[PDB]
Amino acid sequence: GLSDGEWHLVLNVWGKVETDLAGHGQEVLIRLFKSHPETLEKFDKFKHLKSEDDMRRSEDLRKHGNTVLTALGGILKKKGHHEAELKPLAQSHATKHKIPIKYLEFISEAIIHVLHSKHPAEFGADAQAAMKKALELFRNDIAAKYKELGFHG
Ligand code: HEM
Repeated sequence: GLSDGEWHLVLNVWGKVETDLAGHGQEVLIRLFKSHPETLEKFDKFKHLKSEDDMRRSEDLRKHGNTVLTALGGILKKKGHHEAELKPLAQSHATKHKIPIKYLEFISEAIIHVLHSKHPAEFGADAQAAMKKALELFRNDIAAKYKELGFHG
């Protein structure tokens, strides 16, 4: 399974493709948003904006991009337990920016494709796989947390 090697690989590749903090975060955020405008909606953060250029290269956007980029770092690293202070994020989302269904799947997917494309020319099939699979893992964890000791019912 996934294992050490796999994990490392994914992690590194990610890290490499990512490298560009600001850009990285912003791009991801924008896509997600335009991808799943549901995102736009949830965002009370920014919404005066809602167009091509606006998302393309927006102040706030970029700002969030970094935070986004940065955070994931941990989750994947632990290369055993992205549970750094991942709980924190989880709680956060639970309360405000909930893990709205497919939302995360989308995020994950988009991020995946984005990266590979950006700083290839890995795509290394095996690599692509983990990457996506990795996001999957993350997602599963967060939700379990949420439902079972976050709110749930
Ligand atoms: C891997 C995915 C995500 C990571 C690691 C993440 C992380 C962060 C972080 C570290 C914060 C700073 C405050 C807090 O914590 O909450 C933030 C805030 C926030 N995120 Fe996320 N985020 C992700 C996904 C999402 C998604 C998918 C959305 C909505 C679909 C979302 C909506 C928010 C909102 C609304 C805030 C606060 C808005 C504001 O700041 O103003 N986030 N997120």
